[PDB]
Amino acid sequence: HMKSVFVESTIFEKYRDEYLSDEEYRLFQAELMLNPKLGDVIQGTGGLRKIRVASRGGSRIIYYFLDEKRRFYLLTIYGKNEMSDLNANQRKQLMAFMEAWRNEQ
Amino acid sequence: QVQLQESGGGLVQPGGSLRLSCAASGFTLDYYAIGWFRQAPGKEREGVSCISSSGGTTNYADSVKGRFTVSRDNAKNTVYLQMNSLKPEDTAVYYCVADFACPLIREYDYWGQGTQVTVSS
Repeated sequence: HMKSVFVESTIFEKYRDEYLSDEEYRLFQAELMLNPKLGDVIQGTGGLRKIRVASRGGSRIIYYFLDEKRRFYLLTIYGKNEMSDLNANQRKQLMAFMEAWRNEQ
Repeated sequence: QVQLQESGGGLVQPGGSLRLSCAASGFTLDYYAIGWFRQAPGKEREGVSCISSSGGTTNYADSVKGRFTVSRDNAKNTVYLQMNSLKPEDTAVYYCVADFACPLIREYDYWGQGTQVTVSS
């Protein structure tokens, strides 16, 4: 058996089943596995990427690929206009969050 | 199953106090920002307060500023809202969210059933 390379934040876990079926989620992970740079980088986040999944409605997923361990961190998932533009203080906190989390997991 | 558990509500006289609790269930809230919004019947959701994971950053809505104090205890997995000088305008059900930063990034959404706060004579 192999340990999973995918790691869900509490927020993502809270929201995943709403936006994706298990089958769709499996395919999304498989796409990420093959192409970890699948999404586009969100500026000033230290490499967080943003990807839209077509699926109802389309979903956006935010993730970070930790290159060192080849492991994926799934931040959050949302529909159109449920998230907002970040400012400096928020990018600061978000990067610290990624870090802290990365170090607990 | 992850959720936030709100408690500490109740009825109080004008000028009175209450302390509200937001306790994570099914996860650890240490690294997350937490915020409060409230909803009264016939009113839209209105943001109340928010706090960063380290506690070094707090936010308050204008109409509660000065009166409310938000704090957290990470070892206890709980966030608090100290409400002082309560006004009838503060009557509402209070709800807790978890997020990546303070100020909040995501639009308000329910993490629990909330706690009722009534201030009246």
